[PDB]
Amino acid sequence: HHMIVLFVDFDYFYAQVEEVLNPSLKGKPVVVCVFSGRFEDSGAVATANYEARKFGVKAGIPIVEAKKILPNAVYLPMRKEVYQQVSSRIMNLLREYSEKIEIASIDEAYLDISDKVRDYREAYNLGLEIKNKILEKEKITVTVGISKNKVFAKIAADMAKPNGIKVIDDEEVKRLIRELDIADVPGIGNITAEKLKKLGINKLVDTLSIEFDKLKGMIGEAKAKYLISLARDEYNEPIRTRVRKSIGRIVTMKRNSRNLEEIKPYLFRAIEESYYKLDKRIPKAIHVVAVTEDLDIVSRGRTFPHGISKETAYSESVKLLQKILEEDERKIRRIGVRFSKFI
DNA sequence: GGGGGAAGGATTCT
DNA sequence: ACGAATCCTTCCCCC
Ligand SMILES: Nc1nc2c(ncn2[C@H]2C[C@H](O)[C@@H](COP(=O)(O)OP(=O)(O)OP(=O)(O)O)O2)c(=O)[nH]1
Ligand SMILES: [Ca+2]
Ligand SMILES: [Ca+2]
Ligand SMILES: [Ca+2]
Ligand SMILES: [Ca+2]
Repeated sequence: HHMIVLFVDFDYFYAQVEEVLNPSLKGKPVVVCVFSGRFEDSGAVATANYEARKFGVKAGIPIVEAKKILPNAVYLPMRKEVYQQVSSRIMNLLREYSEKIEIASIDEAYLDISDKVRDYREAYNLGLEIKNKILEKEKITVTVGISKNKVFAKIAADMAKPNGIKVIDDEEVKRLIRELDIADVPGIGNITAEKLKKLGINKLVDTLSIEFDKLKGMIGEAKAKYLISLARDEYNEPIRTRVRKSIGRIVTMKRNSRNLEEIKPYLFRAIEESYYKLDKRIPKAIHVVAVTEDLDIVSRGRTFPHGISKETAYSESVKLLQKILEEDERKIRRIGVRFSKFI
């Protein structure tokens, strides 16, 4: 009659993996950190388990502030490659439940189980079978969301987290479209949430009382059509494979700088790691990205009529870096590169 | 008018 | 006080 989407989101992923790899951590507050090297505990928290998030320690806060709060918790350096491989294996399993699987991030995917189930009961049961299987195979708990479309599947999981499973039937979808704060709609951050308030829109439904063109004028057409769809209970994007369209590395310097020679080593380090990661991929475009001292972001790039060799990336990146320092007077704090337009 | 594409910045999100 | 997709606006070349 319509689509049946099942969304899967692993719980406090990075930290749970640290637990799996060292179960003696369970029960204790675990904090996976991103150490910037600027000083002792400079950096931010990538994520934390619930035992630590109930005290305010979470993704985003400085490491120093988290220690102010939980001086005795366990602080571990982020090990991105490890969580990715654990993630891949879990994605492979889900893959065994549908052909139409959309891997949205390192720890979440949507499955189109439209022709694997009939009605939500079976759907609900396919959920447990999945949770139970990932738990057994990898000992990772995950939350499951099930609804008529990706957006509501996602919302379903946010509401059941953690270690939960939830269904939002078409009847209930019609309540959310009236009761759900527009801000909690995926893809609607602070900037959009506030533009929406100023226009009197606090709930999805409200997007129906406003003139379309005004919406578009205030938050863009893409975002306007998006909200109106969900609002008209007509949203139906299909689950679909998504391949990486960009690869890059950005690093924080020990000190902010404008001296080309102090910045080069970091930039070159970024290019190295990036190329290593490109694997058998050849980019036609390169961008140099810089985070200025006032945590602002400037970038300069160029697209070549052919692929980019490492030597070409080294040379071109230095020129783009020079463009930045020239057109922007602020000191540079973070420097990096991003490659795209793969051949 | 429109199409096509490329830069650079804005937003979001995990 | 730390990697990546989508979208918006402007600028440009041109039939
Ligand atoms: N470096 C960095 N990584 C993040 C950040 N937020 C999330 N991540 C990465 C590592 C986290 O383990 C993974 C988390 O995905 P989610 O934020 O959706 O949930 P998490 O797994 O954090 O726990 P949860 O979904 O809230 O139960 O994504 C962030 O702000 N900075
Ligand atoms: Ca998660
Ligand atoms: Ca997630
Ligand atoms: Ca939000
Ligand atoms: Ca998130």
